[PDB]
Amino acid sequence: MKDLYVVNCCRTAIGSFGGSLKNTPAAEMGAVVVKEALKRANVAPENVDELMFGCILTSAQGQNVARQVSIKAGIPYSVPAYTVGMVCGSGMKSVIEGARSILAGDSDIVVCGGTENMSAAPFASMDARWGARMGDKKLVDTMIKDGLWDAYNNYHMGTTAENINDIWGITRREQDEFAAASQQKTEAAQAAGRFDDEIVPVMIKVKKEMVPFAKDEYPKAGVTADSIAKLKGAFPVGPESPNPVVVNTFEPTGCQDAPDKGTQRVTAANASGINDGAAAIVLASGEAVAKYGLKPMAKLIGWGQGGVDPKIMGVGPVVASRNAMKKAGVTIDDIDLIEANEAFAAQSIAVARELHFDMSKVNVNGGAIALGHPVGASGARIIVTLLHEMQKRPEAKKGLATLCIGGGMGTAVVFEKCL
Repeated sequence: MKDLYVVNCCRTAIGSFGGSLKNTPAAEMGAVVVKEALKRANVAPENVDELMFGCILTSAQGQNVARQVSIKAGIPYSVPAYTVGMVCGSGMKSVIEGARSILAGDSDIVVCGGTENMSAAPFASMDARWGARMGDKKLVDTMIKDGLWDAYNNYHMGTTAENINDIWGITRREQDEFAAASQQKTEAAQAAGRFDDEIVPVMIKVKKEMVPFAKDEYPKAGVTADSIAKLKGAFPVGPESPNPVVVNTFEPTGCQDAPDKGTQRVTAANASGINDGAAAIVLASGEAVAKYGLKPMAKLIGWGQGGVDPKIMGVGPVVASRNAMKKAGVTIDDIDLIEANEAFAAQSIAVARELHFDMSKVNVNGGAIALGHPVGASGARIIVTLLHEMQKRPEAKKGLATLCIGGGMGTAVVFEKCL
């Protein structure tokens, strides 16, 4: 009963940038998944003690998106809520914060998760308030600025991915095979309806009729490594060119030499996308599961965080997964299924070499290169996808979910399936 359980969880289908969910605000996407997750979990909204929700592109969305999600989902005014800002890890950080609240004795049921409408993030003028005076100024893209730009080195997350390519020695062909496998796996998962259970529909406007949006929009069919071998690079390499200078918070073991070192290898095809979507997780103590007769999907048996140099933020999961697995008392050989978010094939390859992933166990339904990456939500999204596939596989008894975080961190969670 001192244990922690995910009772149920679900996710929207993920929209393309400018696509089907562009007109569905983050708070509304969040409310859909929270109401549905409570429903499937058979938990009354008024028995929720707190809602914690990740969302980072909060510009002009009003006071406290998490509270907006909570109230719009039907949770009473008496239930507090707050917004979790940990860049791409926000949706998973909410789970860690919910778990801590329960273990501290402050709550027994916490709604966890995240939401992000990247399409809807606005442009900002820093000069308009007190005056431009004279001379052209900038309209800042808050999506790039707050979501995809490193605050300490003044370049894009894609340039940190090129840093990882140089330090770890990752060829362009390896990244393209990684991205091609991801699309191929998602195409197979979509043709099998593997996401049907975990997806909740969102009603969107198409002309004058409300229509359900319930299938992931971003995947591309017929993707091979060769077909994407001819794209140009999307990001500049780091100013430190083939030998970035970083401070290591762990000692890498999977570093090799590659012939394309110091050239553009990250492309639109081998990186994740910019996307819209949401995901919700109902977290409960054993006391709550027993008092309300709940039927949880899985026991949360460990969680972890990590910090790394911002220049190479994409290996955050290495520390975070190590901390979580040790709190769970397990090794990578005890893990049956893995969801390691595909921020970039560059960092995903590096993390897998460091953690000695068995690729046959990783992202078995494809990852964010195919499915998309709504930054504030994906940390919860990959948990949703992990737990549903474990539910499908009799033998998949322990799962790991982890993802990298802009600014140089990672989060990770380890689960044991319930039966």
